Amino acid sequence: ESQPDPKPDELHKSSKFTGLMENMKVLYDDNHVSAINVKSIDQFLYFDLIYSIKDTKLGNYDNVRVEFKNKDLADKYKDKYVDVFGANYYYQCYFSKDKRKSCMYGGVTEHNGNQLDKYRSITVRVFEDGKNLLSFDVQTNKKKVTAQELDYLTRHYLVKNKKLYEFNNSPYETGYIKFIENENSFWYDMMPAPGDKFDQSKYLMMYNDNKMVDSKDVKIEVYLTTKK
Repeated sequence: ESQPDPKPDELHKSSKFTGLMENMKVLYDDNHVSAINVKSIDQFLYFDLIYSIKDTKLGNYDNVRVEFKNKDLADKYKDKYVDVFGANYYYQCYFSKDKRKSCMYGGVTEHNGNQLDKYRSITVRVFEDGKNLLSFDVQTNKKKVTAQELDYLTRHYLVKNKKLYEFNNSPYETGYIKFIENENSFWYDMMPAPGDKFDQSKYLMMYNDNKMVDSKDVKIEVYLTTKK
């Protein structure tokens, strides 16, 4: 079966969030993690893997701590060359117990055996108040891609083109992204929980299942509702 669509009042209302939408915007803006063919260099917790990635900024490397929902996932990818992609956070990010040290969840896929000679296009149908007035595609060269990478790619587009997230707030009241693949479907709430503060780590933690979808069979739909 599939996951049931958002019940009424289930989705977070951006107007119920009184902090700065900026703290959410920063999760889907230009900044994020994208590393190709890297292998964990260290580990803090049993369920995380630490990587050293080349920084496009300047001749230098960054540190990214990747946390999974369990140790088995970490054990599976340690010692493996993987591609890492995801929304990272710095604020409460620790590597033991800095613009170059960040933390994230999941976003890991084995490199060898998962590459595609060419790029695949995944369509995104955006519904604003129930009407599909905008449709764009995202591309990937990974046979198995994490929902997180596709989620980021989609939201990043909506941020740069539809102002999904703005410094102060959002032009949309609620919003969720739904991934459809064969007999399964699931969605994430795109808006921050109610309150005056937004916990980026807690929010991004939803990606720690390292959930993946087949790039050739996945379909994406984003449902946004504007503010009256």
